Parts: sequence; C-alpha cells; structure tokens
Amino acid sequence: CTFIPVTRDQSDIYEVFNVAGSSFGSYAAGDVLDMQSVGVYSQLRRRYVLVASSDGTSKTATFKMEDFEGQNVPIRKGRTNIYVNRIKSVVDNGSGSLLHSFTNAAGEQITVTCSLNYNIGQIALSFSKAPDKGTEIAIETEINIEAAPELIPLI
Amino acid sequence: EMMSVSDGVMRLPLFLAMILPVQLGAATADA
Amino acid sequence: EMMSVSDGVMRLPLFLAMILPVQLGAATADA
Amino acid sequence: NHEMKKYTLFPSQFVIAAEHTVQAAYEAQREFGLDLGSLQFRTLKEYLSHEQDMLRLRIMIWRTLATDTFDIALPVNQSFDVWATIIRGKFQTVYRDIIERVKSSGAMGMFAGADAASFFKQLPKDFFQPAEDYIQTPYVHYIGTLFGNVKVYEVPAGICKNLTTENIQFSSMDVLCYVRDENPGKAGFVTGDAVPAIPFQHPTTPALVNRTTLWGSAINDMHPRNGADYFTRVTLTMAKKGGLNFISGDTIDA
Amino acid sequence: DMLRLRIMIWRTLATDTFDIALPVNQSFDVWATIIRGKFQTVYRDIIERVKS
Repeated sequence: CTFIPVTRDQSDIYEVFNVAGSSFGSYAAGDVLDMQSVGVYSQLRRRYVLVASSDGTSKTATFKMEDFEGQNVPIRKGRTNIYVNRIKSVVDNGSGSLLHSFTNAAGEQITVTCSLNYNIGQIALSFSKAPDKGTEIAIETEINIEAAPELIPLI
Repeated sequence: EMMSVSDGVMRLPLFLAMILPVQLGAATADA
Repeated sequence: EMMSVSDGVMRLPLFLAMILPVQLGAATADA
Repeated sequence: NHEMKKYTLFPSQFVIAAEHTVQAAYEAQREFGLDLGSLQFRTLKEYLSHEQDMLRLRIMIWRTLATDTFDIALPVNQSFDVWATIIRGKFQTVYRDIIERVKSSGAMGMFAGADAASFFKQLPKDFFQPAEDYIQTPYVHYIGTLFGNVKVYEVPAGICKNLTTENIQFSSMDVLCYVRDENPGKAGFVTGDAVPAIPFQHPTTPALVNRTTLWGSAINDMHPRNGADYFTRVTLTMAKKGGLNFISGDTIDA
Repeated sequence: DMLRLRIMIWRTLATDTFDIALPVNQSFDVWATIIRGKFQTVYRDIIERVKS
C-alpha cells in the first residue's frame, strides 16, 4: 500500500497528456506522444518506398508527393537520392537530372534516367531495361520549408 | 434528507493532485 | 537570384582529410 | 599506379512550433494555477531531442544488410559455463567477420531486444558484468558489459512493436551489432550539429494568439564510403530438439 | 490488514503459470538462474504495462 492524505469526503485527481496537433508526417491529429513513440515528425529528411516488389515486365516508375503526402510539397535542390536493393547512388544535379547504373543479377548493366520537378515534388524514373523481379526501389529527399512555410507541425 | 443525519449535508470536491507528462528520451549515442 | 533567399548565396567547399593505402604484409616464414 | 576518389557530406533541418490562446491561459491559471507557456516550451525542447534520438536508431536498423542466425536454447543437461563459452565464441566470430569486412579497428557494442536481453542477463558472473545499481526502465537504457568489451543496450518490446508497425522489421528476438571507428578519416555513423536549435517567441497577434517556434540544423546519416558495412544483424531462435524452455520450465516440445 | 490482503487477491486479472519441479539430472545453480530469469521477465512485463 501507499499512504495519501484525505481531508474531505471526495477527492479528485487530474492528468495531462501530449498530443500531436497536426496530420503532418506519420502521425495524425489526436495521436499521443510518449517515451516509446517513434515516427517522422519535425524531421525534414525522409525516405519513401516506391515499389515494394518489382514485376518483370515493368519499365517505368513515377513518384508524386500526393501519393505519400496529402498535398504537393516543394523539394530542395541537389539533395535527392535513390536506393535500389537498399544501395545509395549519387545525388541529383542542380538542374533536374540524375544518371545511375547498377548490375543485373545475371550480369548485364542497367542504366536509370530520372527527371525532376522541384515546385511540386514529382520524379519520373525510366529504366533502360526491365529490372529483375523482386527488386525494390526507394527514394530519399528533403522538404523545402522556405518555399512553403505553412506545413510547420504543432503540439 | 434532514440535517440530523449524515445524508442531509451535501458534499464538496477537493483538488488533490495533478499528474504531469513524463520525461522523454533515449540513449543511442554510443554507436 | 537576390541574396535575400537561401539560394543565391554561393557555397564554399571544405577539405576534411586525406586517406592513404594501408600497409601490406604476411607472416608465413615460420615453416 | 594509383587512383583517387572523393566523398561529400551535408546536413539537414528540423522545425517545430506550438500555440495557445490568451483565454485558455487565463482559465488554466485561475482554475488550476498552471502556466501554459512553460509547459509548451519544455515539451518542445524535449521532443526535439527525442525525435532525433529515435531517428538515429531508425536509420541504423533500416540500412543494414548483413544477416546471421543462432539458436540460444539451453541443452537439458549442460552447465551454464559451457554454453557461455559457446556463445562467446559465436559472438567473437561475428565481430571478427565485421572487422575483416571493414579492415580497421574500433570499439564494440550491441542493440538487443528484451528476450535476448534476458538471455544475456542469465549468464554467469565472469562472462557478463551487470551495470552498477541497475534499475529496469521503460526507456532504452544501458544494462552492462559482457566479455569485458561489448556494451549492450536494451530495447523494450513496445518499441520493437512500433518499429515493426511502421514497416521497419525488427523482432524482439533480433540483435544488432556495430563497431565504432576511431581513425580520423573513417567512421560508421556520423553525427553533429551545424546550427543548434534556436528559439523564437512571437508577441500576441491581433487575433490574441501566442506562438513559439524552434528551428535548427544538424547532420545524422551514414558515412558515404562503406558506412553500411560496419553493422550486422543477428536473429535468435528457441527450437533445438531436446532444449529447455525457461519461459515454461520444461522441455521445448519434448 | 487482512481486508487489505483480501482485496489484493480478489481484484487481480493478469495470470501466469510456471513449472517448479527440478529436472532429474541438474544441480541447483542452473535452476536458480532459470527461476531468476522467469521472475525478471514477469516484473519486466509488469513495469512495461504500468510504464513507471
């Protein structure tokens, strides 16, 4: 047992919580933040999974922030990277292009060409050859705040 | 419902204590 | 590009360190 | 002949803010004697560090590419000393493999789930050195050193469940090993603060609103050259025929 | 005091089971370590649930 003082007949006890105040990032408004809470919130460098498992016949893939975020979001220049089988590549140039190559399982070389749109955050990936089945592709970018200062999350 | 018994008098709540949010942190700096 | 925005301020690179090949050798002279 | 190459590094940014109205502040002060501004300020200052601390672990677990497996269930008759020696040999082999991959020296450490944490805690005195005045906590904390070199931290089950929920696979049985480098030019995980967080306070708007904002920048990413090769993952199992299940106290499926 | 104990026993929900019989060919140190591990797991579950 623990001992508490009691003076009047009926007593009251109150508690205060922490709640995310916006739908930005992983969380949704109303969620609770505690010691064991993990998620992307107030961090501006993120990664997204584009293709969970690549089909054999596919040859192109497109990325739009509308699919992963509720709204169009600007993207900083020269900070974008792509992962194939969780292998990083060089960063994009400051003009909207990216050239990357990797080896196929059989042994041939496959080149990848990408196009960029910084205002809305849209990326189109064109494969020279259809990649092997089962591969996965992910993208990593950084969100430009100075362009759109109205996405700041709350508490 | 008369004052001569315990039920006649009404009651008043008391503000005993308040619980505040717990401290947050982790420890991963060694890596 | 006016200096007002984050862009338009030219960036100056920095030099951190020089890495040299590690030395070579083996220990098979006992036999 | 000889050849040269180049590598680059750059930081990122983070932003957070909070609000509250005048009337709410007055109501809180009168009814309970609170102070909304101080509470919000402390909450922001705390969460800014907490999220980065979690992000480090998220990156480390996501990027890894080396895997290994082991069975740790005890034989029905063997003493703890023999099993402890076997486990030490296995982990020494794993660390030797990591060193051979990177080809440089460094310190050693581990990230372990709750079950593997208990399994390690069961070891005898000379193999495992418990942390002085250890108290179990719901956080991620330090539990002790084993074999005199490796420092091991524990991850509670709830955190593992949350990680698996967000498509980062990390079971409670899994264990992650790492090597912290010391040479100047080489490192596994790189951290630093380009600009420490700066607070701003805005005065009361004509709409009667109070608001504060924190901004700052830092670097938290894996090294461009061989950064991923420093880490490896081990998953454990309790399935050996004729093993002892310490959860129930009898044979593992006979 | 006995009323306290009565309430404690009556109002619990979380249950657990364990075997305590010593195996035929084992010493006491191994069994003591195993018991310690089991009870440590129990207390870890409790503290994780309460979160303090």
